[PDB]
Amino acid sequence: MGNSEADRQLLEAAKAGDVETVKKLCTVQSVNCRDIEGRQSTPLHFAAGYNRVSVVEYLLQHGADVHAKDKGGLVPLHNACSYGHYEVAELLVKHGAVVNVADLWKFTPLHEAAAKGKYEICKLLLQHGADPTKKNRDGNTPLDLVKDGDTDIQDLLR
Amino acid sequence: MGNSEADRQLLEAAKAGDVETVKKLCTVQSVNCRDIEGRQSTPLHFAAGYNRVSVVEYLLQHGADVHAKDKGGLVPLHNACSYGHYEVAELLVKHGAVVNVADLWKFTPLHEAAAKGKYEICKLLLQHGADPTKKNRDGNTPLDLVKDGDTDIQDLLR
Amino acid sequence: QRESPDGQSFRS
Amino acid sequence: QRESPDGQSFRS
Repeated sequence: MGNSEADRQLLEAAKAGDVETVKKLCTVQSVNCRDIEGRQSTPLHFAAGYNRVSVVEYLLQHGADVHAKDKGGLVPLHNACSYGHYEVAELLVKHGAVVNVADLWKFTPLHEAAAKGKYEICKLLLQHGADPTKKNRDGNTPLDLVKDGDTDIQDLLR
Repeated sequence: MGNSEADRQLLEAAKAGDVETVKKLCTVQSVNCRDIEGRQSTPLHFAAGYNRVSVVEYLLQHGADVHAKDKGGLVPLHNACSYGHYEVAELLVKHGAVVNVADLWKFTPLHEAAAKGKYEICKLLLQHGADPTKKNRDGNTPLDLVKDGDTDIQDLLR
Repeated sequence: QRESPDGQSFRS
Repeated sequence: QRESPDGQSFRS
């Protein structure tokens, strides 16, 4: 019905950035477990979204999957980019995260960063080959999602 | 929402043993995609359950996750054992599958093999260190799940 | 509710 | 619809 207590605790520890607890629960079997009671985030999704750098580094070095998709098709790079976590985004890319990956609605990490107003994240993605012309299912590019005030992000993607 | 056309085709090809199509569609990004329309099986779940050895081998060589769990907490080893697929089980074990893993109801691969009367599978899992005393959430061990007719499996476990 | 894994025992 | 990823912008 729910996650095992061990997996629930691992997921919570990833979210909380409690690296000592992560180290005590993380194994090859549990490292990519999924939060069945939420949107099926893995430990890496939680660590990436809540800017838990030490946890992200540990997870990446112990079998965490940069390609794992949650219930909505997001990979942990989407979480990092949506919430502006530059160092985390850098660690994921260094461990082979695919920049042009898309979720169930065909949003890429660049769509997330652009919509959320994260210039340096947008620039980081571009240098690693992020395609600013990719349309999501609506037909919108990352440029299309940029808020009007962000003329610098507009200029970059443009 | 459904899977992409590409992911649907990969999952179908895996189930079918269509290795040529798997070859065309299998990428680092898609190899562990999940069947969100069904029980969230990965390509490796499907290939393992339907005894598609050539596809199992290909997927394992291309980063398929032996620890990935479906909607009910099953790993591909569960699928192989439940359906009596000895070679697939051995391939999964050779590629790092953990024999003592349990699903959301704490059923292990050995519970499956025992219940399904798969004698050779039980022996293999034991030969590889499976724990015959593990109880599932009903309080049942694999031995408890052996049908009374199956006196040889009983004998094997105790 | 617990259901069967994807798969089948016999190829035929 | 499409919901936001797990996470938040600021640790505080």
